[PDB]
Amino acid sequence: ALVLCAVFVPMAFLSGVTGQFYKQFAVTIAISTVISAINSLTLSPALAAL
Amino acid sequence: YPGANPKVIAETVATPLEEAINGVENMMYMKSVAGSDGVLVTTVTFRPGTDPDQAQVQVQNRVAQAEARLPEDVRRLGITTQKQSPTLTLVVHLFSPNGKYDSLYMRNYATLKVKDELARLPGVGQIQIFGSGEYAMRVWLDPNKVAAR
Amino acid sequence: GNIILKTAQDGSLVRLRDVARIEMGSGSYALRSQLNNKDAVGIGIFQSPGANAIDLSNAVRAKMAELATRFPEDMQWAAPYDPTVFVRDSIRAVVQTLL
Amino acid sequence: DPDQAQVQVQNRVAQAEARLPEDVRRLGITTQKQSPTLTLVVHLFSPNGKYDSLYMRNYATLKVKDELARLPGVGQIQIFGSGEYAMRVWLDPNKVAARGLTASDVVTAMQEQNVQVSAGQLGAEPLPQESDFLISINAQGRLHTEEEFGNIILKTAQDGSLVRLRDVARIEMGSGSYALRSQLNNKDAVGIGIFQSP
Amino acid sequence: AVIRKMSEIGMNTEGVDYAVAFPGLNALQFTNTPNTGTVFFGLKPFDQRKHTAAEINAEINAKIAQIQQGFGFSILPPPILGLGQGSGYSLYIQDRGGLGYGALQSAVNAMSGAIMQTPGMHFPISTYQANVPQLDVQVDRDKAKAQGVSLTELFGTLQTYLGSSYVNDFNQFGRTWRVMAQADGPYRESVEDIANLRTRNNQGEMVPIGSMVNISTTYGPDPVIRYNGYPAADLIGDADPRVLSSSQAMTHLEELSKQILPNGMNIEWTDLSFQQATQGNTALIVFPVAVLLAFLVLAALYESWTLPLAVILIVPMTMLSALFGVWLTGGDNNVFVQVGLVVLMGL
Amino acid sequence: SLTELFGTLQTYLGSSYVNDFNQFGRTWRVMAQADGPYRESVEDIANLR
Ligand SMILES: CCCCCCCCCCCCO[C@@H]1O[C@H](CO)[C@@H](O[C@H]2O[C@H](CO)[C@@H](O)[C@H](O)[C@H]2O)[C@H](O)[C@H]1O
Ligand SMILES: CCCCCCCCCCCCO[C@@H]1O[C@H](CO)[C@@H](O[C@H]2O[C@H](CO)[C@@H](O)[C@H](O)[C@H]2O)[C@H](O)[C@H]1O
Ligand SMILES: CCCCCCCCCCCCO[C@@H]1O[C@H](CO)[C@@H](O[C@H]2O[C@H](CO)[C@@H](O)[C@H](O)[C@H]2O)[C@H](O)[C@H]1O
Ligand SMILES: CCCCCCCCCCCCO[C@@H]1O[C@H](CO)[C@@H](O[C@H]2O[C@H](CO)[C@@H](O)[C@H](O)[C@H]2O)[C@H](O)[C@H]1O
Repeated sequence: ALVLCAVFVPMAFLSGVTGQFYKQFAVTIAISTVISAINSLTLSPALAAL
Repeated sequence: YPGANPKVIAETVATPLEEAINGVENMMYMKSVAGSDGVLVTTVTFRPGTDPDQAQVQVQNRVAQAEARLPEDVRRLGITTQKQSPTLTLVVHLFSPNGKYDSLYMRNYATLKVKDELARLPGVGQIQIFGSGEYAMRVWLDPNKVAAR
Repeated sequence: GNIILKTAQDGSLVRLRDVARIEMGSGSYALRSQLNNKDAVGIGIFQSPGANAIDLSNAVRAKMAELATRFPEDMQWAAPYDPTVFVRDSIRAVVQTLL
Repeated sequence: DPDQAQVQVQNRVAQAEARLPEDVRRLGITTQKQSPTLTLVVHLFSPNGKYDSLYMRNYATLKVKDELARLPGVGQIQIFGSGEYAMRVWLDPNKVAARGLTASDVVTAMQEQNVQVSAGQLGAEPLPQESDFLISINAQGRLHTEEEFGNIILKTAQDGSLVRLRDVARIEMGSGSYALRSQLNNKDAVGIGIFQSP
Repeated sequence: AVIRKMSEIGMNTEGVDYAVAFPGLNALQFTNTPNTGTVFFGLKPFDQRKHTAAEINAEINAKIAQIQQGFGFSILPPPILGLGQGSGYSLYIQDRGGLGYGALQSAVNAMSGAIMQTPGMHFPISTYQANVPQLDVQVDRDKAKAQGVSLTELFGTLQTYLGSSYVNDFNQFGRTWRVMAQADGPYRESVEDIANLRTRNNQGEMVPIGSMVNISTTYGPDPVIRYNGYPAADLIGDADPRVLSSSQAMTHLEELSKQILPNGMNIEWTDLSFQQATQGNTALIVFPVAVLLAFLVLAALYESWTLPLAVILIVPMTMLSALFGVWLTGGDNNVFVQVGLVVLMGL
Repeated sequence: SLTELFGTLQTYLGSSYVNDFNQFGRTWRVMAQADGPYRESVEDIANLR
């Protein structure tokens, strides 16, 4: 999750109009990655054992 | 500037306005377009991230400072300074299928009964109306008859 | 038309309508508007930054529909362009892709 | 916030304008937030005296000031020295009065004969049948040169001849202000202060 | 009359719901110009029609090309209102040396031809048109004043009769409206109509304008355009990315302009082009930072300064596979593709 | 009238802003005033007509 944030979050800082487009993708993807990791350490193994 | 040549509008209206506006913070560029309809539109564009409410007030301060430079008939009609809302949401037309009403009637219907109702809706930034003109009392003179008297 | 311009030789009053045609007309003849070759007027509605475009388009349509109950017969309204369809499509796509 | 202070002041000034003398209003009042931080002073100067401060100041206004004002980080550009060009009509009051004229006559004639003109169009609406052409009209009301201002007609004398402005005045493209001078090592100059923004 | 023919064409083209027409509207500036008109064609939802927008556009174009009375066009719309295109460019030609409206027209014509013959670049479009026929009313000021006609009266006569005068306001329907005075249209159609207007001298006599002026035909721009404080003309144009990138396009146009424009004219980029020419590429910092941050996370995970390389060195191969599929299908490397590449490298 | 009297002092001795003109692409003021040698002494004031 940190490696993916290391890749995606800097992409929110690119310049110009295309940078504003990249920011929309990068921040959204970084969020979903972090939340999915949280879920992968909690709900997903808990559900599997259950 | 009703009736004025585009060259006179550019020289005596657009030029002093631009002289006043020049220097406003965060401006990227500015253009003026003067037409044979007598209308000047001067568009001042600001750097991305500029607060558009701040841009608006700085431009309206410079306009005020130029207004004394302007031709009397320009001043008598009045000048407007308006920040632009670039994101279109909906186009609406009024129209008359059988032809009972013309564009003059319908544009002024929109001005009298539609525009202010739409402008109150939450989320509206700008309402633009395209076609014909506001009503005016028109006195159409016959110069020969005027000068005969 | 009954504005007085002067006193004539014979003592009559010269009126504006004696030298002019007077009509409630237009302030501008420079731009015309048609919809499918019928006379029209176009209205562009722009949202503010931070608005919800889909809610605003629905609210404009609903307001037009309320106003239109008082239109004189033979005047109608249309919405010939609605660009909120693009984000509506993207939302539909998110839901379908997730499924 | 300096931008809030600027707007509040500029809107109070706008409300004071109705109280001001007409001549102050016709010139215009300015309200400007001050940028306190100097970055660089730049001067133009003439080594061999070919150009004076009036020329150099207006060169800066015409050719330098606006190109500097676009540089990233500028908050304010101030120009020090001489004044803006102005068309100066230097009346000889004895000659004016000898032609039977007042100073107010002279000013009125100059406002009559150097003026913006609206000349109209042919072929615009409303017409009973469709026009094929819209033809804009041009008519020159404004004057440009010293000679043209000197050829202004103040009145017709009793013999019908035209009394010209140049007959009662010396006319020159001169300075709008003689209050402030600018030298650089005793040569004529104009000073330019470049202030950064925060 | 031509717009109404174009509207009829679009209305009778399969797949078109509306012809939203504005005779007078110059679409490049959204101001009014009498020899320009705009008509938008509203398309049915894709699933209610057989043809694509490109097919419909191509059909309309073949039909409007048969209209002889003026130069009609129909084009695909930009993806974003207020930025325009994406590979194309926008510039003004500025006249900074007082060269005048005719030299600006020659500069426009010369730049536009040279651009049209650059491969991957079509003839650009302009609002500027300096050859609009006009009339010049040269006032004999000495002769007016010699006979007692003040220039205020003379100019005022032209202004009110030919140009209209704003008189004051009145109220109707609960609103404020202007009151305007002007000659009726039939009395301001001809050069003789100008000459026959009458003003009054200081004796009270009615004097015809024509006895104090010389009227002649001339030319002038409509509209007049200024950009950053100079008379100017706009050029909007395309640049095919399969031939040249937007950056090579801009570099070429800068060089053309240096060869073609006379001393005292220049070009300035505007809109999206101004941003490209003034934005730096922070990717030169952003990309190394991203690789170094990912390397550091992995060096911690693996407690090794070398093992991270087993992960980092493979990601170019995913980028290559993706672009190969784009290349094989004729695609370009647009922003959706670019984010696709980064997500795949993450996977 | 005082208007004429005050107006005479103001234009000759103080200058009057007339209006504007265009040159070099810009707007500049047009100013009227007595030339300097006619506004140097108290007699110059008294002799204004
Ligand atoms: C997880 C989301 C990550 C998204 C990041 C994916 C891409 C990362 C950055 C793109 C790499 C280069 O970054 C950027 O590239 C684009 C397009 O190639 C260039 O864009 C340039 O060309 C395009 C079209 O050719 C012009 O419309 C644009 O105005 C101009 O700047 C930028 O100058 C550069 O800053
Ligand atoms: C159906 C079109 C929908 C709107 C599309 C607009 C997107 C174009 C972006 C450029 C900006 C438009 O800029 C907009 O210009 C129009 C001129 O046409 C101005 O509007 C003017 O147009 C006409 C001209 O007779 C009048 O009917 C109107 O009352 C007047 O205000 C607006 O006050 C300005 O905000
Ligand atoms: C079927 C009905 C369809 C109605 C559609 C309504 C939307 C129509 C949009 C047409 C225009 C789109 O193309 C758009 O043109 C305008 C006008 O030149 C450009 O706008 C540009 O010029 C305008 C006009 O002076 C300035 O306000 C501004 O400095 C600049 O952004 C936009 O950058 C471009 O994106
Ligand atoms: C008759 C009177 C004369 C009229 C006066 C003419 C107006 C002059 C135009 C003002 C030009 C502004 O100049 C321009 O400023 C913009 C906006 O800050 C800067 O623009 C650029 O700045 C930096 C550069 O990385 C970026 O963050 C920004 O997004 C980008 O737009 C440019 O560096 C400069 O080219």
